Amino acid sequence: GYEVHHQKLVFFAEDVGSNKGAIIGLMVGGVVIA
Amino acid sequence: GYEVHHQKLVFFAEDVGSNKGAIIGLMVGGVVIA
Amino acid sequence: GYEVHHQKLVFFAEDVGSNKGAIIGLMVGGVVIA
Amino acid sequence: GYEVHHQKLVFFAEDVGSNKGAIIGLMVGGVVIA
Amino acid sequence: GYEVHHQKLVFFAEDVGSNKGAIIGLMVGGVVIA
Amino acid sequence: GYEVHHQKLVFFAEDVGSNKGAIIGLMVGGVVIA
Repeated sequence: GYEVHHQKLVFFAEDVGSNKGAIIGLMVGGVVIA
Repeated sequence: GYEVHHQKLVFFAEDVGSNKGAIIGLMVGGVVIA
Repeated sequence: GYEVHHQKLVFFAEDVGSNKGAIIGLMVGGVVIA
Repeated sequence: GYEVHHQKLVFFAEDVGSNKGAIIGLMVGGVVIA
Repeated sequence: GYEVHHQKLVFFAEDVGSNKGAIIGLMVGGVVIA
Repeated sequence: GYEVHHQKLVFFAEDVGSNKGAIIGLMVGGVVIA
């Protein structure tokens, strides 16, 4: 038959330090003022 | 038949330190002032 | 039959430091003022 | 300064009649057997 | 300055009749068996 | 200054009738068995 396994989807895979703006993974519509 | 298993979806996979702005994973519509 | 496994999709694979603007992974529509 | 107004986000903008399956607007994770 | 207005994002703009499967607007992760 | 207005993003702009499979607008990760 079929077999689908172990897919993987990462947006940010390491550290996110000292952010002072906007960090978005997925954004559908909308405004970002940074 | 079929078999679907062990998919994985990560947005932030490591530390998030000293944030002073906006950190969003998924955002549908809406405004972000940073 | 078929077998699909171990695909991988990364957007940012390393550190994101001292951001002061806009960092987006996937953006469908919408405005970004940076 | 800045001014952001009158954005609009619609998922289904017209009639939804005689549904016999699954109609979802936004789905994060989860299984749908239809 | 800046002015952002009257954006618009539609997923389904007309009728959805006699559905017998799966109709999804936005789907992040997850399985759909139709 | 700047002015951004009246953008528009449509996924399905007309009727969707008698569906028996999977109709998705935006899909990030995940399996679809149809």
